[PDB]
Amino acid sequence: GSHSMRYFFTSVSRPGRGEPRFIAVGYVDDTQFVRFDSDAASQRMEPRAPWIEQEGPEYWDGETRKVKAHSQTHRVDLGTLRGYYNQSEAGSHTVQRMYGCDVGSDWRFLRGYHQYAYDGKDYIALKEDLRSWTAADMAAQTTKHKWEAAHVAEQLRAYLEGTCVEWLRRYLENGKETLQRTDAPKTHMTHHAVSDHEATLRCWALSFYPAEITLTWQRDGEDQTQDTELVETRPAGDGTFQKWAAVVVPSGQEQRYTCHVQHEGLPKPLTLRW
Amino acid sequence: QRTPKIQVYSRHPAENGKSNFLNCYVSGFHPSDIEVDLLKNGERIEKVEHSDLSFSKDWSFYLLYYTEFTPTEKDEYACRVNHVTLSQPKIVKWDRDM
Amino acid sequence: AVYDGREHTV
Repeated sequence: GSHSMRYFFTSVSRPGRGEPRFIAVGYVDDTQFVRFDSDAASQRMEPRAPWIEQEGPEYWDGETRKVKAHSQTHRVDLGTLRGYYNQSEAGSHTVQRMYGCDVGSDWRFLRGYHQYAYDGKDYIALKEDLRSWTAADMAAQTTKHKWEAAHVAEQLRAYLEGTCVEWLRRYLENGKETLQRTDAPKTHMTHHAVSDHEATLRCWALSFYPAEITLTWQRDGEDQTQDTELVETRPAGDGTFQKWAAVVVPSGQEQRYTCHVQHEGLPKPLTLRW
Repeated sequence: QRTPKIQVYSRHPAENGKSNFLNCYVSGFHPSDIEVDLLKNGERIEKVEHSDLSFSKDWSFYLLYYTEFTPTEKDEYACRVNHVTLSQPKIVKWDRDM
Repeated sequence: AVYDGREHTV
């Protein structure tokens, strides 16, 4: 299947005293593998998956230097943006940055992305071709002109189409035991009588990886969405995921209803019936 | 400002007297400052950990808060959340069938 | 590994 490497950076200004709170995380697919937290004593990029621990001292020194440099870019930007938007020095504000690369089943470059937000709204992002910018407002349009003059898109594209893919392929090979393993959902159905006349059927999917899944109810082989509920996909805490879908039915008619489960780890979709 | 969504659930299906993990998943909120407590019979549980802060496609944040626990027939569990969007803390009770 | 090029401010 396809794979991704994604980094997520958050800075929150502290106007009463000191430098912004800064948190960085890295993922391969739905697996976190590194973190940096400005409030931690180490002041180092830290491992969060066993397969990254084999990287030598030169890796941890370089990643620490670069993630600190990212935090100083955010600190300067929080001051600049306060000015662009004519805001007071009293309030706390937020910058968020996400970037990374996707590869196909062939492990070759498919697409890249680079996106920035101020106070939880779009500011500036690379377009799909990684050769131009989407600016949301006239502050971001001034940033777009500056980054055009400085050839920033070409510098990011070199990483996203090149370096980013080389590292993702290294991690997929080193972490094969887990990163290349699919965990199909463990499925079951439960029944709950509301009254003497109506019942709830709940279709469970447990301990699955990756997170992407589809649960659908049918009545007499036709999709049903009325009288249904479905929770958002949630983490188990052990690296796997959970979801459920439920339908309310007339007591005695349970056999008309089927739950359909689609997942990367299933060669064919599953059908459950009470 | 976006108010947190809250789910409270066990890692494994709940059986009385068998060791497990209690989860409070908070998502879809902005800004990122948040207070989350896990409660046993209304009292705050002390040894609670959380995931590293991350965010979704729409820029909203999410976190998992978790602790070891042993469910019983009588003991009640809940998650208590405070955020700038809430006029008082929100308490969601653990339902073992959800 | 993170972006390995030159950084730019808004």
